[PDB]
Parts: sequence; C-alpha cells; structure tokens
Amino acid sequence: MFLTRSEYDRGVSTFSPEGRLFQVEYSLEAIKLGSTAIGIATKEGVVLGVEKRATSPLLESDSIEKIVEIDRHIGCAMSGLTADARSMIEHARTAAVTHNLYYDEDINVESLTQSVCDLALRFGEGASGEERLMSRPFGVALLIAGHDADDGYQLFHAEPSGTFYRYNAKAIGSGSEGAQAELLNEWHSSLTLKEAELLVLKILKQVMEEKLDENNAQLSCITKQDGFKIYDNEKTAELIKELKEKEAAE
Amino acid sequence: IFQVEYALEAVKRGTCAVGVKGKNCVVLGCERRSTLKLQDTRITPSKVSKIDSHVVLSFSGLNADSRILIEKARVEAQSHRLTLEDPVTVEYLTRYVAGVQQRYTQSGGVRPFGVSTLIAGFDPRDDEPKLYQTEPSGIYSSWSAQTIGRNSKTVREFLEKNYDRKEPPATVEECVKLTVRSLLEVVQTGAKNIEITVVKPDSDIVALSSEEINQYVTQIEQEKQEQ
Amino acid sequence: SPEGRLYQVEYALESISHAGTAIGIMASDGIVLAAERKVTSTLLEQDTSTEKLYKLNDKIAVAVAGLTADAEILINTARIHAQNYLKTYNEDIPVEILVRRLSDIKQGYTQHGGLRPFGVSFIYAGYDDRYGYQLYTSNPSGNYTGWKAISVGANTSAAQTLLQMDYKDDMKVDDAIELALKTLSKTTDSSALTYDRLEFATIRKGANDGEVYQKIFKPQEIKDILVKTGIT
Amino acid sequence: MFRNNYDGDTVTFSPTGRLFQVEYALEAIKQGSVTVGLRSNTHAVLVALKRNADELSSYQKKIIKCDEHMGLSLAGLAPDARVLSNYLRQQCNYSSLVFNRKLAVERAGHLLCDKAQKNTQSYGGRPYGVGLLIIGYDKSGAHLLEFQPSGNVTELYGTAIGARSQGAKTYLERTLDTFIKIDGNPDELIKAGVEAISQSLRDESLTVDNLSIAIVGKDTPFTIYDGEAVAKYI
Amino acid sequence: VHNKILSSEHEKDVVGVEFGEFGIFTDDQMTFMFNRLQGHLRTDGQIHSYSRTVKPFVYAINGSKKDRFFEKLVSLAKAIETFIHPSNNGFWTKPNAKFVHAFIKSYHGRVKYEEDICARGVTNGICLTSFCHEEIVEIFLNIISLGSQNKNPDIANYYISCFAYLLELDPSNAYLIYDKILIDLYDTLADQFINSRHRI
Amino acid sequence: QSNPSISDPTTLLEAERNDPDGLGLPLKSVPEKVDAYIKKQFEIIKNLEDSVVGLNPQQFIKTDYFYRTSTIFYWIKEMARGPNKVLLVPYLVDYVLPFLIGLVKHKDVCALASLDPVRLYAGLGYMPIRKNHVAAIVDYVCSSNVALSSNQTKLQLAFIQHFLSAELLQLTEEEKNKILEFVVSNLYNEQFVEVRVRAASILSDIVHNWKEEQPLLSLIERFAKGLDVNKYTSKERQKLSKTDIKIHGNVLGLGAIISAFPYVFPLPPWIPKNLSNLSSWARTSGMTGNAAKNTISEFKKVRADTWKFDRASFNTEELEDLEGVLWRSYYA
Repeated sequence: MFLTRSEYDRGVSTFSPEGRLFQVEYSLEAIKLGSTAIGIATKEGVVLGVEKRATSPLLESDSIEKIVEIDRHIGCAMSGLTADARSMIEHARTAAVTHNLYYDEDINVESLTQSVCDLALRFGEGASGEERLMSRPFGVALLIAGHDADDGYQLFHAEPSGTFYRYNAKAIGSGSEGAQAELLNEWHSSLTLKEAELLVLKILKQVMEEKLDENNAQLSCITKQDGFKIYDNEKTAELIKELKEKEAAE
Repeated sequence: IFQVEYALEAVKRGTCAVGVKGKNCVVLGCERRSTLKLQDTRITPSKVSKIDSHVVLSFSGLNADSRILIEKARVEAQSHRLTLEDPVTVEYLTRYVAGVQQRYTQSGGVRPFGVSTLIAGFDPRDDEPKLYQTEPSGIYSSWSAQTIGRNSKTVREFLEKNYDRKEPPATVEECVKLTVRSLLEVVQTGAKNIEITVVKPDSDIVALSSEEINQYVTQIEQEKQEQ
Repeated sequence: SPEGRLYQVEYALESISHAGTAIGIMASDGIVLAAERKVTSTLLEQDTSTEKLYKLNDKIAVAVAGLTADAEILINTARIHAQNYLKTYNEDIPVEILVRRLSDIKQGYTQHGGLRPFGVSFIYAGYDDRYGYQLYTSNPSGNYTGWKAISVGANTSAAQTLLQMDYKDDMKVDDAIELALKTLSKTTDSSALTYDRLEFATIRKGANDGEVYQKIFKPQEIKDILVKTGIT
Repeated sequence: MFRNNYDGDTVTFSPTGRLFQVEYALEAIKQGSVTVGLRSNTHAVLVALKRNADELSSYQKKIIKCDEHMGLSLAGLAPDARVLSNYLRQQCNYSSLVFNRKLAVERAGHLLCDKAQKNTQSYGGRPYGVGLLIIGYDKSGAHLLEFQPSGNVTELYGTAIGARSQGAKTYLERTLDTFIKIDGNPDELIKAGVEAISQSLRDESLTVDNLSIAIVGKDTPFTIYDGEAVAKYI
Repeated sequence: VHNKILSSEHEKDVVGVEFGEFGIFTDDQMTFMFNRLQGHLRTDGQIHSYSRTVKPFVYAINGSKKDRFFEKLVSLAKAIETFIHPSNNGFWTKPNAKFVHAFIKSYHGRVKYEEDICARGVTNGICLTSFCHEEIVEIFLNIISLGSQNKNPDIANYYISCFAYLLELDPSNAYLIYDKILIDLYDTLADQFINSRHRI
Repeated sequence: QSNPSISDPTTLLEAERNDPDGLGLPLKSVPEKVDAYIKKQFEIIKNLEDSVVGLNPQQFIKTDYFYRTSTIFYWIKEMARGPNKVLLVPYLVDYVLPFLIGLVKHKDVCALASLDPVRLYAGLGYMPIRKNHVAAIVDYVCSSNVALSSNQTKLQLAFIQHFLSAELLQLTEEEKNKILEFVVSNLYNEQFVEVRVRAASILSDIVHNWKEEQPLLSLIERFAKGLDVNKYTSKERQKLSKTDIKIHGNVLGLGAIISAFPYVFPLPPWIPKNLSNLSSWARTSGMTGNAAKNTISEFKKVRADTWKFDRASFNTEELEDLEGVLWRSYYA
C-alpha cells in the first residue's frame, strides 16, 4: 500500500496549476456514492427508476420521495442528499409555472433543465460582477425527463457543477459505472415503453446484487398522453413479476 | 463540511423520545431524571409541546434548542391559518420544521440543530392518524411508530417486534398500554421518569398526568410476573 | 462539536464555577436571594455597586454569577422586555416568560456560532399571580429549570448538599433567610463572613397586606441579620 | 519537493511579478476541446469540435450566437462562457436599443477585457477560466478576436485554442496569405477552417455530431450549422 | 553478543552463539521484526525513544553476510518511500523521521566503535565493510532528501542531520550527497527558489 | 479456557522452542473441546441454508437461520477486538471468511438489522497472523473456486489490499505472487466492469514495492503488447474501446503501473514512452479509453509541482498528446 497526494487538493474555488477546481471535481464523485437512479428514453415515453432501500416495516415507504413531479410533463429522479435538493426542486417547479403564466405554454425541457443549472451556478462567498448568493455547490445530481413538442421525449443529467448533457439513457448513483456500461450495451433507437419499463428493472436487479420488490424500487414514466405518473406499488410488481418470467426464457 | 453528523450525536445523548400510531389515535412519550431532589416540580413539565389545537411535537436533544423550533413552528401554524384559513396539515407542519433545520447548514454557514423531533396529530377533518420524524439533516419520514434519543435503538428494536400493520392498537386505552412498556426498557426508575400526551381526531389533545400513568405501570407489572 | 458536546459553552460554564457564589431559596410565603462579592481591596467602595444583585422590575430580580460587564448587557434588555409587556398588555410580565426571553438570547449565540457565548448564570426570583412565587436558573446553555432552592458559581457542588439537608417545604421566609446565610458557612473561601462581602434581597408577602414588596438590603440591614448568628 | 507560497489567490503577486492564480486559469483553456477561427475580408468562420460523454449522450455546444452580426466559440470552462456570452449578448442589445447601432466588434473586445480584469483584482473570486474566439462583421470589415481569461483580447486573422490547439495554429500560420484572400466565397472559407481544425486531430474523424460551424459577414448574418447541415464539408 | 565477539574475550563461557545472515536472529525472527517496524511506520505508529527500537536491526548486520538483510532493508525503504514525501503529512511523519535518524545514529554508532577496534588489530568480518556504508547511502538518500523539505521544520531537522552522520563514514558515495547539497545551495543563492520558501 | 497454564517453565520453553515458526507458541490457544463447540455453530448454520430457500428480507429476520447468524456475527466482532485475536485466527480460513461473505446471502437483509460485514471482513486484513497461517489465507483468497462469487469479488479484493499492507515484508516472494496473479486475473473478468477497476487500483500497491527492474519491465511488456502501435486503424479503436475486455485489462493494468510511481524525483524514461502508448487510447470515449484518461489525469496531477521540470523529459510532442485527457461535463 501507499499514499498519493497533490499540494492543491482541498483548495476552495481556486485553480490547480492545470485548471482544475478540485472542490467541484469532488462534488462530482459523490453522485457515484448515493442511491441508484436510472433513466431511459423511448419514442413512446421516458422511464425513471430508483432504489428505495427501506430500513424497516415501521417506516412506511413513500416518505422516501426520490422521484417527484415538476409540471405534468416533466419529472426528475435524484441520487444523493435528497434533503439538499428540496430547494433545487422548488426552483424548478416555480420556474415551470412561472413560464406557463408569462407565456401560455408548457416550458421546454431543455430550458427547464438549464434553469436549474443556472441556480446551482450561484456557488460562492465572494463574487464581483454579478452576485451569486448561496454557500456551496448543490450536493445532488438530477435525472430530468419529460416531453415538449419541439424535441420529442428527452432525458438530461444535471450536475451540481451547473452543466449538463442530454443522455438517451443514463444511470447515476452507487451502481452507475456498471449500470451505465450495461445501458450502453442494451439500448436501441427503437425501444417501446413496455420494453424499457423492464430494462430499468433488469439493471436495478444487477447493480443491487439482490432480488427486488416494491419496498426497494419505485418506477415512474412520462408519456405525452397521460403526463407524469409514478407507478403505485401494485403496478411496479406485475412489472417485476413480468420480468421473473421474461428472464426464465433461456 | 461534516458538522452535521456531530449534532446528530447530541440527539443520541438527550431525553429519550417515542411515538406510536393507532387505529384512530396517536401517542408520544419522553423525558428525564425525575427531580434532583430540590427542583420545582410544577413549572417545566413541558415534555410534549402543543403546536396547534390538533398538532403536537416531542424531541430528543438539547432542551434549550428545541424551544427555537417549537416556536418558529407554533407561529407558521398560525401564519398558515391566517393567510390560507386552513389549519396546517401534519405533513406540512413537519416539512416546514425539517425544512428549517436544513436551511441551518447550507447558507451563511451556521450551526445545525441538536434535536430530532417527532410530530403527531390528525389533519383537519380527515381522521387518519399521522406520525413523522425529523433530524438535524433536513429529513422527514413517516412512521407507523418510532423512537429517537438515548438508548433509542433498544426501543426501535422492541417496537419493530411488537407493532404490526395488520392489526394496529385500535382501542384508545390499549394504544397507550404499549407506549409505556416501550420506555420502561430504557428509563431509570419508572413512572416517575417519563410521561405522555394523547391526541384523538378533531383537535382533542389530552395530555396524561402522573395518576393515570400509575394506573398503567402498576397494571402492567401485574400481568408481567404471571408465569 | 466532537461527541455531541457544546465546547465554547462548557468553556464559559466552568468559567462560572470560578467567579462569584449565589443562592436562591423559595419559602412558602417569600423568596430569597444572596451573593458573595469578588476579591475585594480595602479601597474599593463597598456601597454603590450592587454589582451582583440587580432589580428587573418591581416584582422580579436576579442574582448573578459571571462577568459583570456581560450580564449588564443582558439585564438592560430584560428590564425592557418587562416594560414592553406592560405598554402592550397593561399587566405585569409573568416570570417564566421573562426567563425564557433571556434563555433564548443566550441560546442565540449557542448556535449562531459567529459571536461569543455568555458568561453569567442567573438565579431569578419573581412573583406573578399565575404561578405563586417562583425560582429559576439560567446557564449560558440556554436552559432554565425550576427550583425550591439553588446555587451557582464556585463551590456550587458543595452548597447544593447542605441545602438539600436543611430545607423543609413548610419553611417560612425568615427560616429561609437563615438557611441561606447558614449554608454560606461552608461555601466561603474567605474564613469568616462579613456584611461587606455580601448582597441580599427578598420578595415577601408585603410589609402590610396581601401583596408584594421587594427589598434589596442596604449594608446596615445585612450586619443586622448577620447578627442572628453569622457574626456578632 | 517544490511548494508555492504565492499561488493562493488572485490578490497575490509572485515575487517575480506573476499572478499565479491567473496563469493557472489561462491553462483551463487547454483542458477543453479544440476550436478554430479565421477571416477573409468578407467573412469570419468558426469551427469547433463538440465533445461527448458516452456514446449515449449529446455533444457540448461550443458556439453561441451573440447578435445577428456577432458570435463566439468557447474552449474551456462552460459556465464561465455562459456568463460571458450572456454579458456580451446584453451590451450588443443595448447598443442596439439606445443608439440603434450594431455594437462594434473591436469594442466588445475592449469590454470583455475589462469584465475579466475585474475578476483578477478581487479577493475571493477566481479568474475566468475559458477562452473565446469571437467573430463578427462590423462597420469596419470582417473581424476575429482571441479572449484569454487574463483580460488580454487580441485581434487576428486566425488562431486556435485548446486541446492540441497547436496543430491548427501552425497550419493557419502557413496558410495566411491564402485564406485572407478568400473574399466573396463563403463555402471556400469554411473548407479552409475545417482543413485547419483537422490538423489538430489524431486518427480522429469528424462527423455530423463532432462538427459545429458558424459563419458571418457582409450579407450573411451569424448562423450556426450543427448536425446534418455540416455534412457537406466532410 | 557483538560487543563481546570483538577484541576482548570472545566468550563469556560461550562463543557458542553464532552470528550469521541476521545477527543472532532466526530467518523468521528477523522477517517478523521487519514487518512490524513497517507496521509502525505505515499503519500503527507504535514506538517510543527510537534509539532503543533500532538496535536489533543495526546489530543483526553481518559484514560478510549482509546481502540477504540489505534486501530486506531496501524493500522497507521502498515501502516507507511515499510517507516521507513533503506533502503527505500524517500520524506517521514523526515515526519515520525519529527512526531514519535513530537508525543512522545507531549505525554510525556501531561503525565508530568497530573502527576504534581496528585500531587494536582486530578485524572480524562480522565488522561493517566499506560496502555497507555504500548501500546505506543508496537506500536513504531520496528518503532523506524528501524528509528535509518537510513542512514541519523540526521533522526536517531530523532528516537533515543525517547527512553529517553519513559523510563521517567517508563512503565512496560521498559525492552523491555533496552533489545534491551544493546544487540545492547554488540554486538558492541564484534565487531559483524564490517562489518556494522552504527550499531556500 | 484459553490460558495455557503449563506444568513447568522447562516443560513450557521446550514447547515454544519446537514451534514451526522460528517464533513461538500461539499465546492463548483455544482448547479442543471448545474448538469443537465453535466449529459446530458454524456448521449448524450451514445446515439451515434451506431455511431461506427463497424467503424475503421481511420473512428473513424471523427465521432461525438469521438468529443464529446474527449471534455468531456479534461474536466475531468482539473477538477481532482486543486480546482475543490470536484466538480467532485458526477459524478464518475455513469458517469465518466463508461466513461473513454471507452477503450475497442478501445485501438488503444487512441494512435492516444494521450489520456491516464488508467493514469487518476487510478489517480482518490487518491482524496478528503467524508465518504458517499466512500460507492458508493467501490460498483461500486467490481461490481456483473463485468465480464462485459476484461483486462480493470487489470485497475479497479489498481484503487482499489490506493484508498486503500488514503482511508486506513478511510474505515469501511465492505468496507475493499467488496474490499478484489473482489481482491481475481480475483486470480481465468478463461481466463485472466494477472490479476490473478495483483490481488496477490495487495492482499499484504491489508495484510500489517492486523496485527490482526485471519483474517490472516484464509486465510493462505483457500489457503493452495488447495495444502497442496502430495495431488497428482508427475506426477499429472506437469499436474495441467500448467492448473488448482483454484490452480493458491491458490498459487498466499498464495504467496502474504508471500510477505506482507517483514521485520519482527525476523521471524514468519508461513513463513518457508508456504514456505515449496510452494517449492514442485516451482519445476514444469508450470504456477502456475512459480508464486510460483516468490514468493520464491522475498522473498529470501528482506530477504537478515537479512539472516545471518533468516537461523536459517529454521530447515527444506527445506533450500535446496529453491535453484532452480530463473531461467532465463542465469543460468544453
């Protein structure tokens, strides 16, 4: 064993000799160390699943809200400090209604996402030019998924750093490095919602190294027609039962 | 930034606090060392704190820290009735309390609270019991029953193996029957150690006294020895 | 705050067990306050200060054990809360409400950890027509507690013991005046107790009716009750 | 080993006369993808190589419109360019409203220099960490500017910033007298901007998703070509 | 045993205590104390006054059967290597320093006691050779050079004071040390370190 | 019952003298009639593996198999603490480590009755092991039955990383190898990408105490044969980088070697020439080309303060070749 250490570790909002901002490079590793969360996009809807991880029969699951509505057409899933994202969501719900008021239309998923990033982009304790009023990078990553009529169904990864990518299917949290390399294998431009409802489970089964039920998984989706609904425990189960069978195929 | 976990420690060390849902009623329970001989008995028996006419709240932690919460809440409880004419819902009172302990970390850089709290009661009109728990982080959870505090783990273990959802303590009387047993495990003398409050549908909150608490302990340890 | 500990607090909570020594005894028909005075020089002007016994309102008073310049900052703002609750509800402020009002400012620093905690620990003696006579305590922890008899400062742990011993619930007021002096027999680093090392106070059932007189003792009145045993 | 005592913040001059915190930022440029810029007497072109995350993700946009006469490309820290590209968008739109005057390119140069400079006087804030190639057609011809986070904005015929910037910076250096004479041809000046950005690739292959191009000048307002629109140049 | 073997009376009733590879120690006895000392400097920091803790290792060297021991010392320096680096301070930076000094005091200690005896005619092949002094410098030179730049000036004065002890052995290596030290110094007087206080 | 109180001092020292390790007797040795009891409690729990033939976390905490198992665990936790360690060792190889890794026996069952197995199994890497016990333990890990477990693999792999740190300098170059040939057989295991990486991060702990230059330079070669040159033309690297495991390993491995020499104060010329072989690959987006960017940023970082100088041993304008390398979402 042995110890590697740079002299510019630690440094808060100051550049390493490379141009790296280690305070924020680390902000980004702690997504890899929270609850699992997975999003997949079809041409027939978008699916978001997470890991519940109930720690008792008492604690009635469902106070475990790791997937929440934003407007009827935009949902997001979160991995990490669920408590630290209360404010991040308030701002997104507030921005989406505010847009609906000022303009009489549902707000573009691309721009709803960018607005949330523009919020965690106010990290600091000393800014001249424009003021960024807050204290620390926002300690939570987001999968934001919804539908507008310009650019079909969409999936987005909002990072604490204030930037984002639009993945066609993404995984974040404890299993991500592995779940991600599995989605990268099993995703095609022609999935059906039924097919992806299930692939999200198969990949939660894998990177949880366990057998799963409605006490440890929550499924949700967002269709053009029905909006953004979160599957109640019954539906999540005969979706699970439906995999126990599909994989007993060969 | 780690100071959160440290505060969560003070939780541990403090007056032990419990709570228990029922078929249609709810109960809390908690406190500390009888009386140091010479202390005034009749002027701080403020174990569980009334928030509205239908909502109560106990805590494990720094007693001097709770008060700042039991107020900011007792207030938003009115400032909701006032700007929306509608008593606060037990989830909302809870989400507001927890949401405050949360904002006592991530801005300005100030210290977080040395309390976990339990929050019980019935929403307005609706007669479905509600029980929640908060902690210095900003996390709120709903429980069929729970405890937080000192030797709280002994109790959470007891309860898990004594409560079942299939059949919740329906009787008003018997729902307390249980909450007592579960603190006798961790106390340090008995009835003289921890007391209880009881809220039933529609703003009917009736806290229990010393004499009703010993028509219980001394009707428990009767059935006990019978082997 | 490592193990669940309030460090900057214990710092000042034990800085208290250094300065001063104060006592409160609640009788059935009165209340009693008392304190020892800091290391005195021959030339310090005894009668003026009233340095560790302050009046808050005509019906409430506190004994101090802590840094003087620090308690004055508190007391100044508590004498005001009293009067705001008058001008507002035209009733005299209830003791618990005043105590809590302070305890809440103490705990204000015990958390907005950008300014330094309070020296000072209080015994409050007050009467309000809701809860008879009252005796309260105020460490910079933020906590307050009810007391039939109490003490703060140096030699604290010691007096609490003699007190526990000679106290009876049926106690009169004069009986409790003694118990207070008597048990500053022990808890005195100065061998032999004088009228000038002292400051005293009473809240009795009035010198006349069914009401409430308040009385911070003048030096002579002390050397008079000291006469009952202490020194003669 | 060799510690540094004068690289703590921006309010601190190294003994040899050096603001280390700025030299470090000037390096964040090279931590992002390569982009190229060049101009004739009648047009200005930009070529950027959008970089992706997975095979499964979109590509980072590297060109942003500023007004109908001016645009820029970024290499480096994204948010820092979102912040600066926005400020530019404002002054442009203020010179339009108050004076009904397209905001000079030579002047947005002067205005960004001063904006970035502010972040190197102040204790607490870090410098800007991105480079910008800015293009436009103003009342005075075609134009190209290089914006380093130090404040130094410099006007050029062509340059390149970022990851392996050096491959193109050396092509353009040799092509000089050839491309600045590509007047009245638009398709041909982009053919050049792309044959230059491709000196800075290894065995790497431009596609419809890799390539991002923008152009402006005389009678062409700033337009951006991503996706299939870029195919004709591959 | 070492003291007694030399010059005086090689006995005390028994020269029936053989030296060899690893002092008076088994192969496994030596092996154990090495991984225990490594345990101390890398994991559990459990040592006090080190002069005492180092003895066994110094007085297990055999001038004519080193090799197998120096093999064990080198891998102990290659382990310890990273923990001396100026920007890896921790619970260990004391133990590694107070040891790398205690060991080179307690080695030079021995050498200057033997060279006092080969001023009495008695070489003994147990004695430390010119080639031990060589492989000692090979080992602790990057180690000593890293420690001396350490952020704590006391923890540095330990690694820096080892140069004097090594040079007294007048090893063939002597130049390697004078070479570093003189560049480091001439650079400093030419202000090539002006950005870094400690190097100067 | 573990105090060894013997008859004579003489009878005693003759037992210590005749021990396998040039060292001594296990101080405190659990007496047979008890070694029997304990062995029973472990093999009574193996009898009941049918008891949870298929139940769930809720119908688990209620079975007898759990109750036993929980008690045994709490016992192990309290043996590994304090003066009882020398008592606990003989049981690891056959009993305590096969157990504990009762964890694919359900991850979520542990979260419930809060038990941290991961933290104990691995915290048993350090401890009072004796010359002969090392043997059987290295043989238990590096198991040819290994292939048995699944992401409890990144567990045995972390137990090794700790053993090594507490049995380094005490491992016979034989053992020091049985380990390294296991670690390396994991940079390649089809299926789990999770572990190919935890393996490489560990292979460096080895190659740090490995200064002898022919064990070393003979790895470097073993790895850089699966990549070197433009074995394949551009279009292909893209395809391979995303799927081929034999090449993920080769680049993870060659990556660890370079990250095992953090500060060689003047830089070894095998590092430039072998980052160069690694740079044409960190230019490919995929799964290996990713963990090859790790290796070049990890490096460019720790070399930071010695860089004023390291620049000069990079004639190769493959200085340029190292500029991409680190990319996160906030860079463009």
